[PDB]
Amino acid sequence: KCKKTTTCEPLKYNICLGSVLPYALTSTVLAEDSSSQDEVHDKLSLWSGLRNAPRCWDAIRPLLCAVYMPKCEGGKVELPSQGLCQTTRVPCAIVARWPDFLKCTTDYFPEGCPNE
Ligand SMILES: [Zn+2]
Ligand SMILES: [Zn+2]
Ligand SMILES: [Zn+2]
Ligand SMILES: [Zn+2]
Ligand SMILES: [Zn+2]
Repeated sequence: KCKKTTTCEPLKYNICLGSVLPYALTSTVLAEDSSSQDEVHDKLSLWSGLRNAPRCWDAIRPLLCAVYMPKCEGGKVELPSQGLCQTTRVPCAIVARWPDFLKCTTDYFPEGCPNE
């Protein structure tokens, strides 16, 4: 439930929203609005407008990176965790009120995952 089968490809960039990613491979399969790593990069640029809400921005960065530039290894991608979603909901409550995020749905944000 914590991983999804997919084809891994090398990361286009080793930076996500100002963080250095320690892993080398990714997939776009979790980013339902994106059909390539090129599109992912453009969507993340749009998300960066949220930098003007600094408390929400700090919380949401690892969630956006876990969705848009997730770690892929062995033909599997890791999903963003329920715990990460629930924490992000509070500082980003006012902002955006992505219904899956607001509800922290358990198919998209599974419980009991190693990277929580
Ligand atoms: Zn490219
Ligand atoms: Zn921080
Ligand atoms: Zn949990
Ligand atoms: Zn859903
Ligand atoms: Zn729990």
